[PDB]
Amino acid sequence: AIQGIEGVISQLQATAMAAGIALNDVMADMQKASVSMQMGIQVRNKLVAAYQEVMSMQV
Amino acid sequence: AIQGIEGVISQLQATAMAAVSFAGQLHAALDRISDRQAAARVQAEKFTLGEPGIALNDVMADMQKASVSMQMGIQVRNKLVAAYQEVMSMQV
Amino acid sequence: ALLNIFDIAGSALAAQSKRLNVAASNLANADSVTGPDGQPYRAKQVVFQVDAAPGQATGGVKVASVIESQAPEKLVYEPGNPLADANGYVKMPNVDVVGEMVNTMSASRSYQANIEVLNTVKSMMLKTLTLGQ
Amino acid sequence: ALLNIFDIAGSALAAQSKRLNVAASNLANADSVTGPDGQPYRAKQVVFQVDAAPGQATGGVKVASV
Amino acid sequence: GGVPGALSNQPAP
Amino acid sequence: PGGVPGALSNQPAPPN
Amino acid sequence: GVPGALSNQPAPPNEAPIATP
Amino acid sequence: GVPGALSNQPAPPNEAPIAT
Amino acid sequence: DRLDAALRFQQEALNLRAQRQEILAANIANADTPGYQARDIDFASELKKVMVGVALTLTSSHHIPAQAVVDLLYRVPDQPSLDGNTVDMDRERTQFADNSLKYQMGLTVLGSQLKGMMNVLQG
Amino acid sequence: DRLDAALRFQQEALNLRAQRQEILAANIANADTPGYQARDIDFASELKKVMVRGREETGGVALTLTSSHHIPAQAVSSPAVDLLYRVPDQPSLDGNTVDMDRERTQFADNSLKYQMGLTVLGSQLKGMMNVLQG
Repeated sequence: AIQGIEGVISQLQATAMAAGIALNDVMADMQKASVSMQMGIQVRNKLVAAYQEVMSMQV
Repeated sequence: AIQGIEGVISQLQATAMAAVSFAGQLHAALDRISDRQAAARVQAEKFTLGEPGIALNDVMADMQKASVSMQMGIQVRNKLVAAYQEVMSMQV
Repeated sequence: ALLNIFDIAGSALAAQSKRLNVAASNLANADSVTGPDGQPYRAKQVVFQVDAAPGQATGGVKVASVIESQAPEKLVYEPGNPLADANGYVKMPNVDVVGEMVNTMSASRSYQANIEVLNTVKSMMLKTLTLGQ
Repeated sequence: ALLNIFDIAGSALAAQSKRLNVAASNLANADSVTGPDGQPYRAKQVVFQVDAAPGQATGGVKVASV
Repeated sequence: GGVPGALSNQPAP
Repeated sequence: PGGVPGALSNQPAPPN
Repeated sequence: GVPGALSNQPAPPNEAPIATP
Repeated sequence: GVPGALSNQPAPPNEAPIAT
Repeated sequence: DRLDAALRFQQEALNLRAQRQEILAANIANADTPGYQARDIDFASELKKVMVGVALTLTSSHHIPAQAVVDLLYRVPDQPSLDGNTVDMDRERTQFADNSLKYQMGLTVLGSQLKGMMNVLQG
Repeated sequence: DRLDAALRFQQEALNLRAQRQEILAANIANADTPGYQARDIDFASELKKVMVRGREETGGVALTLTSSHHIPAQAVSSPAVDLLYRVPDQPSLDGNTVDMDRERTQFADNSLKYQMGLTVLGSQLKGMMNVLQG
């Protein structure tokens, strides 16, 4: 993109300043997605529990 | 329906003016697996029939492939159900 | 990419079955004198090629064509048989019986090896399907 | 019906059995003077043809006639 | 193709 | 280039 | 027709006379 | 080369002539 | 039942193979009987016929339910024997071995179908 | 990213095991073909190569399918692995170097190593579901 090339030159300025599919793949990505979804569910559950504990307060 | 064809022409007019999904993918996978299994079964029945040209090697290999595909479908269903149960267990 | 082993070993099984069939056909007609056209039976043999389309590294095996074996026709002096030559030289097939028996044994052994390959591959596919569970 | 190898080898067995039967019948009638009608016994021969069911590819052995 | 396999049903139908 | 498997290609062939 | 086929008719009896009748 | 090892160059076509 | 319709073909093929196996073994056993004709069945036609009934009605408990209760083709003789026996050893030995092989194949296919239907359910 | 990177070594080793077994099965299939040099790959060097630079294919191009009625078709495709020749043991008149003892030993060894890779990857994935599960 024109804006994409703008971003590339921006990252170059930043550097300046700083100075078919098989079962093997199907199953592995399937498991990885299951793991990531479980992680997201657990993190959200922790956040929701913390929020409800905060809001169940008594001021 | 007459009103149904009216709706079809209306959607065609909509396309004129203006100028696949997960369930669809699962349906496609189920159809593919069932079609493979039916093809293997039909070839096996043809061999059992005595019709010429059908080799036992191909029958047995196709049955093997159909079994593997069925097992793949079973595993996908198992996981999918597990993920759905995990999502529905989330406390809101 | 363990699924391609199915195609490779199935092609190998089919090719070895064809080779065994051709060898048995040659052996069963070692004593023949006549064909359907009156021609003497000519010993036939399959041709094995790598079943690889242009650009494919390694594949299974495929039977290109069936060719008449190159060997002198066995001449028999029987100028009393209704089928004969100008000088009574009956032409009999050039089948080498020892070669055909060894070919049959070799085809059977290669066939069984390919069956073992297919069996262990299917076992591995099932175990892969039981990856995380 | 039969598998191709079964048919080929069984046809070979039957053809060899027919040839052996012809040889045995000839060896039995080596000294026969007359038949049942008054004509001499004539030595029989068996002719092997290739039963090429497909076009020129393979086939077992058949016996057209004695 | 031209040659049927050994494990195939009799070509003769 | 493959060739005939077994007996034919494992017996000493003619020179030419 | 071919030896070893299937037919719905029993084969005729196998008689072998010694003299011409 | 050691038999059973791996080499990047193919083996030459072998022949068994009857008369030299 | 839908379960019967899926397994009908293989069960009928297996039963027909067993019946033809019995017929071939009867041909082998009666090889020496003078005047015995070698009989056989055409597997494909009989399989069509079996693949292609009315249980009597039971009004009460005492009423008794309805009580339940192939065509053989002669083999074409190859060699003429003197005792009238048309059984040929080689032909029927090959047919016997082939029928045994096909019975094993039918058992394998039926077992595979049942095992697939089972692993669909196990969980 | 982190989970993808942590499970990438064993996944790539298992894929390379699959490709090596495909090659060995091809060698076993062509064991009686006259004039076939046995092929095999150096597992360690190719594994490190796939590790540093991602997996690539010779061609693997295919007809594009913009519409829902276009007929799908793909041309030949194969990995970017170096297919090396195995040194023959003893000569043969037909001219193939597929020695069956070597083929079956490598087949069994690759089989066990693929099962080992499956075991390690499954253990790691359970070792992670154990943490996440609650």
